[PDB]
Amino acid sequence: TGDERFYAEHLMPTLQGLLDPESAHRLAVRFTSLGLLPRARFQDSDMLEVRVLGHKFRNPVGIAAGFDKHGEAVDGLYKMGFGFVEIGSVTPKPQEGNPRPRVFRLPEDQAVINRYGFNSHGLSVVEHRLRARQQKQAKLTEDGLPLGVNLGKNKTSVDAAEDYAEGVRVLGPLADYLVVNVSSPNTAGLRSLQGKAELRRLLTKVLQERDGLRRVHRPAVLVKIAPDLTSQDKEDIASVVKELGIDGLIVTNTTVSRPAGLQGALRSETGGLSGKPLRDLSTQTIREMYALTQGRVPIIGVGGVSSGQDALEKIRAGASLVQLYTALTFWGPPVVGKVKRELEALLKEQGFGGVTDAIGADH
Ligand SMILES: N#Cc1c(Oc2ccc(F)c(NC(=O)Cc3cccc(C(F)(F)F)c3)c2)ccc2nc(NC(=O)C3CC3)sc12
Ligand SMILES: Cc1cc2nc3c(=O)[nH]c(=O)nc-3n(C[C@H](O)[C@H](O)[C@H](O)COP(=O)(O)O)c2cc1C
Ligand SMILES: O=C(O)c1cc(=O)[nH]c(=O)[nH]1
Repeated sequence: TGDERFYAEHLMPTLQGLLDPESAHRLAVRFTSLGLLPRARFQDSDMLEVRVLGHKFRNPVGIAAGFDKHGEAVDGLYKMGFGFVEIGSVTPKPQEGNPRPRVFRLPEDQAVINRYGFNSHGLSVVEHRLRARQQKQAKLTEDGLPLGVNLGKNKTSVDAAEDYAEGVRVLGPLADYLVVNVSSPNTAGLRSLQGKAELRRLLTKVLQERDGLRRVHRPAVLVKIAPDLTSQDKEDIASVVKELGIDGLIVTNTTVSRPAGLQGALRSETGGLSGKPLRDLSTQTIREMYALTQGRVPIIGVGGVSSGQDALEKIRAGASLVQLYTALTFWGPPVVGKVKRELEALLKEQGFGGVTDAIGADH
């Protein structure tokens, strides 16, 4: 907590204090690619290991899509101590994304509103960049560090499906799992791909392009869903997942809600709210979706995580894996070691074989 406290109290406040929220994120990425980051002196205890989507996850804590959108800072993230990395979302053709401002700090509610709108260097590039490190990722994967690739759609793309397929084509080989981003609040009518008829059509075309690749190339296909769903929405996504045999789910993306009693002086700003106020929704949606999948669909639980307890709660409500992002903004890179550390604790304390032995215990 010594190094953790110092980042939380000083190094980060003075940074996020110094720069606008975006420039801060841009620097964090670049510093991570350059390797200007501290060495996490935490060897993962055999406990935290998890197997799912047919892979070995040394630890269940991973980075969420949106930090390394273009896949520049892959190694840095692993050294940070993440058990698995998820880059993206990536778009077929490269695009500016919405204009700045587009990242806002809510210091007071330990949260963040973002409306990036899928800024991406495009598949054509990110390919070259993953192809370049093709071989080290291989070793990293079979050593227990898998790489996920989050797929998106261009602003002015009429059929998202043709967009994604093109994603599964280009980056599916170099991926150990693909996320179908269907949950971004910051792109035109994207959330309408969570609809039964439009979701089934989408994932059928994605899997058609997927099940059209060399077996060794074949990545796990997952779907990222928003925390803001009707009682109906959830059920239909559950159905269409199982119905199609989708390898797993991510739960959740950012919320367009603004939970009553946000102190953030920027809470009115348009976009997806990450961090603390999302924690509850995310877990309630990870739970509800487990019951609906009958626990038979691997859920990666993301949203609000910044502690060992935070993570556990997701794991216990169906989370086969966990992810965090917004935390970093406030806790710095040391938050990764911190969650893992405080997890081992609240596992042993409640008497659990490892992590697998707590996956959906709340059920
Ligand atoms: N993680 C993180 C993170 C962050 O910290 C980083 C990130 C990568 C690094 F490599 C280091 N390295 C060091 O600290 C070590 C060091 C090296 C050289 C000099 C010094 C010193 F200056 F101390 F001398 C110290 C620190 C900073 C801003 C930031 N913004 C975020 N997200 C958002 O803004 C919103 C989008 C959500 S995450 C984030
Ligand atoms: C600035 C920012 C950019 C993001 N970009 C993406 C993205 O491109 N694709 C995606 O699937 N999720 C994106 N997310 C959502 C995160 O991956 C995650 O689902 C969400 O932030 C909740 O996790 P957290 O509260 O631990 O950050 C982004 C979040 C933030 C704050
Ligand atoms: O690109 C964005 O703005 C974005 C994408 C996504 O999936 N989630 C999010 O919160 N923002």
